[PDB]
Amino acid sequence: ADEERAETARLTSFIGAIAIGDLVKSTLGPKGMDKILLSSGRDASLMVTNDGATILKNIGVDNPAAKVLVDMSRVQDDEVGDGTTSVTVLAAELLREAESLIAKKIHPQTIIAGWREATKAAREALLSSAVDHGSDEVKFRQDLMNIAGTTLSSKLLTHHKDHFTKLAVEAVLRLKGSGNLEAIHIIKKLGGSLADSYLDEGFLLDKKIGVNQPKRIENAKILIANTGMDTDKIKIFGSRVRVDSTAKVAEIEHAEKEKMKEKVERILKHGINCFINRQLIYNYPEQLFGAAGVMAIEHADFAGVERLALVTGGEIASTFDHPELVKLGSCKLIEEVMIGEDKLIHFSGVALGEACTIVLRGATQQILDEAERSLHDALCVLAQTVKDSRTVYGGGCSEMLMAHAVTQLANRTPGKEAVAMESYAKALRMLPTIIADNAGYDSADLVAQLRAAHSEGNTTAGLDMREGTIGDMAILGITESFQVKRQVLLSAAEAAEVILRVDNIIKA
Amino acid sequence: AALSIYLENYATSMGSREQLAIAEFARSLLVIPNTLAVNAAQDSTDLVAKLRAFHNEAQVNPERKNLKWIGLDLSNGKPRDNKQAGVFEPTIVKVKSLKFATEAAITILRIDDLIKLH
Amino acid sequence: NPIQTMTEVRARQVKEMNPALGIDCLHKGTNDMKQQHVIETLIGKKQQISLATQMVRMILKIDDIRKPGESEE
Amino acid sequence: RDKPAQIRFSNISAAKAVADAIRTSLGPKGMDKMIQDGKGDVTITNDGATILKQMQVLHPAARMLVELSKAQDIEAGDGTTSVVIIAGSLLDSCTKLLQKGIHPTIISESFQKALEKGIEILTDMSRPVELSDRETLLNSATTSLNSKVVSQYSSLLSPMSVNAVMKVIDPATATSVDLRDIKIVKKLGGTIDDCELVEGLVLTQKVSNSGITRVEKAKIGLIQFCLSAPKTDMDNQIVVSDYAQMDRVLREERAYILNLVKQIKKTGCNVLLIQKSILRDALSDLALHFLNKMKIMVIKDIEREDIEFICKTIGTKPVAHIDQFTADMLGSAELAEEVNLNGSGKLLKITGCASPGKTVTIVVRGSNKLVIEEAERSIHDALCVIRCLVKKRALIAGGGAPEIELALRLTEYSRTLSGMESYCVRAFADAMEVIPSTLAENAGLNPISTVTELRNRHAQGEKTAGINVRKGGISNILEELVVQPLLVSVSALTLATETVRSILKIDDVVNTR
Amino acid sequence: NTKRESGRKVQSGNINAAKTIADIIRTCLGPKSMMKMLLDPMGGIVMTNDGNAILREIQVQHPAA
Amino acid sequence: AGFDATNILNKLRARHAQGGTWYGVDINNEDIADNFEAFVWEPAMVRINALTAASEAACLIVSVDETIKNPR
Amino acid sequence: MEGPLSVFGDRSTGETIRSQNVMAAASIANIVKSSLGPVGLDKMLVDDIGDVTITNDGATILKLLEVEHPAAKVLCELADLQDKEVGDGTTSVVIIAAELLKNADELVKQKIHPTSVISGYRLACKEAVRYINENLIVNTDELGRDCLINAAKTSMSSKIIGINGDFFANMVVDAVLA
Repeated sequence: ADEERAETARLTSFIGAIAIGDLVKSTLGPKGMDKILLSSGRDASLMVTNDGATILKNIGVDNPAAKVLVDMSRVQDDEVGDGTTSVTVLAAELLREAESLIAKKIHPQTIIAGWREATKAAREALLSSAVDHGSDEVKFRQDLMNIAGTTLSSKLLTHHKDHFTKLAVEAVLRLKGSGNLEAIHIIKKLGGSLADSYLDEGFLLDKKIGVNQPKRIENAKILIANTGMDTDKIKIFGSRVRVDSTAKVAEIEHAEKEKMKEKVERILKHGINCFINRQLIYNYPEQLFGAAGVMAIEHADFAGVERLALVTGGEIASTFDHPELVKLGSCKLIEEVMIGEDKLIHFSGVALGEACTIVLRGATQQILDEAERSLHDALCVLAQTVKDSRTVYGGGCSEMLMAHAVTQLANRTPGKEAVAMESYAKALRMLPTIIADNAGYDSADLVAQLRAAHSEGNTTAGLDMREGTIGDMAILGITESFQVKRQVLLSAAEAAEVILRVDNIIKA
Repeated sequence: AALSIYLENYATSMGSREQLAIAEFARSLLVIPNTLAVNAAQDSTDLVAKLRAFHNEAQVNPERKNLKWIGLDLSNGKPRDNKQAGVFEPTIVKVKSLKFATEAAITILRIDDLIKLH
Repeated sequence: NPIQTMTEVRARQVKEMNPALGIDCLHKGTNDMKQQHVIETLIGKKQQISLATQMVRMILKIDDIRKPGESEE
Repeated sequence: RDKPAQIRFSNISAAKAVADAIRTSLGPKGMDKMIQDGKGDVTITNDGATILKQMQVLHPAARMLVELSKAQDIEAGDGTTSVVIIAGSLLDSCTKLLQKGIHPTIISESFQKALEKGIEILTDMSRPVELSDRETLLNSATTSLNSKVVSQYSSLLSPMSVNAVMKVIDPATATSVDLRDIKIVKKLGGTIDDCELVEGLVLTQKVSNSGITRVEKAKIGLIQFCLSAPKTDMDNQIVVSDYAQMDRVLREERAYILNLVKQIKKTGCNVLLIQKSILRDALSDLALHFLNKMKIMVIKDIEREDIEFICKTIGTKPVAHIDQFTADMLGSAELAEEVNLNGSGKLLKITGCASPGKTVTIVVRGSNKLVIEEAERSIHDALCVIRCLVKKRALIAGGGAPEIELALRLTEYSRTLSGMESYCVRAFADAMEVIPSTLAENAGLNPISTVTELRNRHAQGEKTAGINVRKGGISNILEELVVQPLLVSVSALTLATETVRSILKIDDVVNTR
Repeated sequence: NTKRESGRKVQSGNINAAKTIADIIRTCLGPKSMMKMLLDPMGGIVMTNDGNAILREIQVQHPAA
Repeated sequence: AGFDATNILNKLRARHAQGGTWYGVDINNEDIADNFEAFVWEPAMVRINALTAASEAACLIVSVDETIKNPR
Repeated sequence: MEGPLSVFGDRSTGETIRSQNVMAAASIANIVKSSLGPVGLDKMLVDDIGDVTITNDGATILKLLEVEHPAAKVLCELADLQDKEVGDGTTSVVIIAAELLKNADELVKQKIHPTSVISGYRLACKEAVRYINENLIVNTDELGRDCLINAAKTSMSSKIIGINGDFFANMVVDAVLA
């Protein structure tokens, strides 16, 4: 019943972007400050958020034009990594500029074209600066060490950044032709050190060996199945009914101990002590499995057989109806390792290929959660280095490389569109403004000076705002992938132009 | 009466900041014979007249002296110079009364961190 | 930026005492006082010390701040 | 916009206005608080440390002050009011620097150099101790308790604490004292003079049938399970809807349990700790009587903390059924002792048990429950003083004198910084001196005189001397013999540092959806 | 509770309560009796030569009544 | 001069319970002392005139609680 | 009421709440002033709406009262401590302390060390007890010009039944000995 006119719907599109762009521009760049999420709508809690997805999703936007911005920044963060942060600011920086065009009363279609061809102008200038550093093996080793130093940064880590750096660089170079995105597994558990992250030689399942079971199984022959139990096992064609009063409620809870014995008779005929199942057990079934001589290994998954499939040479399979439909497992040694605070069984053997298992140590859940996404951002981007070894100068040095050339193309090529092409390039230089205050440097002396400086010579010289100075982006190692910077432009350019074509919001 | 006086005489001998700790304490003793005098309709001004007129500076000694007196009868509210009356309460009931009356002003001080709660 | 400006010559006082090397105001980027040639009389600066503490002394001189309706009227 | 600047100013101003009346600590200063809630609860308070623990605030920057006292209690256990008043001193400095026009980001790494020089200078004035020496561990824990409430309990509860740590700690270079090692129990019966330090694990289990195994003939059992029996964990083969049918399942229930309780008596395991996993109040009340007839010290649905120590101290792991003849992952005991002082109290002592090198236990007794509580908090604070020395062996002055003694020195090092952070830290280095003045400030009339006087005398005293903390006046507080560990202060340095830095990390306040 | 009333105002308030009771009953005294008429709060007339039947049925004031 | 002003007075009274020679405060030596031995001098008659004049005005104003005016 | 009411717990944070409780304590103390001593005035105090009592015993009054201030509260607590000792002397401790808690905040503020005013209170308390032990100037009842008879006759003259108490003097002398 509400048809909102263009003059407010355009204004809603801008204030929808400004009210969210300022939220994360603290956390952008080397992030001299953060964003502190405050929980009062759901519970009484406090969150330190450099993750934009924690900023975007946990604070649900009520501006419908801002809803487009959250969604398109979400998919960018999912595939490439670090996409909620970079896309949303650059879209918000464009829409501050577009108000001055509407203040000058520019055709909105000119603004649609003006950022679009300038986006084409920027990516070519971004492509000209894209240079290979993963060429030779010693180069490809030192290529990924500096990039993982950059991608794991702009987040909150105590000592984690250098050890998640040198671990993942070892994982990429061993495959030589693809990245490891197929069967490596991020295991997070309670640890005592805020620095440790080690690669597994083998793979691990959650099994705290208890009552009387042995600690090491040798000469493994694994029966892989999906049939299991938690506490319930009724008869095949029979049943037991014990309810006619209020005293039967206690006796129907006592019958769950005798249900656990019927499933043990099934595994006992096999004579296979290496039986894994997807379902869990308690202290009450575990006294019954190990007493028969056949050990039940719970908390299994598809991921364990898939990790066993690539290195050893087997296959991953499921739907346990007959045992020839699920591909079985073979191992040399089954040992229980103690990682962090947690005891897990570990099927150790052949390793080091298309499949690994990454275990994380930290007693704080908040430290473990931020370390997941920070490692999740790089492994795709380090796989993008396998796709394109072209790196580009991180920290906004590549940002000024595009603002240098688009501004030149904003003058010559158009005849009316120059006011719309310049609002692109001025918003490009707003990205060093939001980081210069974070290091404390004057934003006005930053954005024009170095843009002309490294473009006319020594493009390696860029923004070293871990000092508040100008530094070299290949000597100080502050460089990232050409692919990650290429993808965040198109998502930022489109979503602004989508809600700019919005000139009628109607609320039914 | 002498405790209002000869503690303040004792207070000056202590010197510094702790003097008015004793002096305001000994000043607050004066209202007890005063308000009982108003209840006895004697009204507090002959009561501060006589008791200061007794207390000798050259003879700060009480012993049984004909040069200073400290007694006062309360049922008339007027000082009848007596030492056999049933209006003069012993040591034991008084020394403990000096404790808790001192302690009550200390009792309000025992706060740390004045706050609110939602 | 004056906030940057107080930082630099403060480090120069860690470097060198009794400075002939203070800030510039010609934006030449050469912060001196003997090569920027910004030099004044010592009597004049010393007079400015006497005059500034005179005024704070002057407004402290009586304890009277009462008026009949007419002390600034 | 004006909105991020005004909230950061208000986030400072709200928690600081809370922290303004928190400068009312250190003894008798001010007027009492009968606090009425929004629900109307009568809250009569006199202790500012528990006030910080109970502190209900809705403002989220002030909600970090709650965790600031929680982190101070878990790290040092000393000066929970002291970490707040120095964090209120942090909120003093951050206002005018923004009014100067300094970035809040620059003030964040301004806090680093205050912390880095601060832990350095306090190290320079501190002197370490030797963590195998009974004397140096004794002189500091009592001196802190002499500044605290008890003074006659300081003579007895402190050497019990010194012998407590030496069981738990290794020789001198070691960091192993946890509050999750020593359990402080409560025993009605006996008194504070009747308290006892027991070497091993003492659990606070309520054990029925006093008159039980009191001897070395004992093993201990932590069971994650219960005894399998008909109408306990097995089943009855008839139905019950009648009172006459009810008696027939009661007879076959208690008959098989009698076969169960003798086999545990056969084992020599006289202790069974049952977790909180109920079926019918998990192990039967008929079953506990026959265990008591076999003199077995049992309880059901015991708390989680009792389970954690018995797995930690001796190493007791869950086993199979006693009909399945338990796999001897139960702990080997050399004393199961039921304790009865004046016929009251239910307590288990396990003396001479296995240990991982730690975990001594105390028996805190008392004639009333309040008589328990007076020595309970007193020996617990006596543990936390030496625990600071275990984690960091060094001696500084007690009473807040090194807070100002750091401040006299740091301003000189603030001049050597010569940065923009030189002006920021110096603005806080002057803010640290306020602790004798502002604690005195919230009382009565004639206000202008005393405040700056309480801070001149330290600056007149020196970098080496200042005002006394127990009688006042300029003297060496070490010659006044008032000591505290370094970790009392340097933890309060770091904990206050991160939080007010995190206030600088706040912008554009949000609420969840 | 916490309540304190300053002296003269209560002793005078004792006078105003008692004297007004003493007004009509002095004229209700003896063979020169008047009658103290209470109108009922639910309607209805009551007059006697005894104010105790009048006062105990009606709202008695606190201070001296 | 900068003092706890009342606590100075408490100090000067002890030196009048023990001495009582010239004990006052110094503003120019910034402490407590004998002001004749601190040489702060002025003739005694103007004090005697001040003691009479301060007593005269004080008893006079309290003697008037009834003041008559004429606005015509 | 003075001070802010937006905050909870009736907190006024400073000189107003220090001016609040000196009003809250004195009004408690003013009740005992009317009822002080044997000449003290009897107060008719309503219990709920119809139940009344007539007292000049201050401890009995404070049993009736329900405190709503800490200045109301701690005066009831300290007076009951003397009440379980004897029950006498409970009147004196209430009236004096209202002036004392006016005087204490002004000076414990003024610390070189804050307990010196409190120790000055205790030194004043101990200065009393020493001279309390030095008192034989007034109040001997262990003897008199004749005996305990001289103590008891003036004690039975203090309790009036007319001019009598002469024959009644010998009863009090016998009573500790009978």
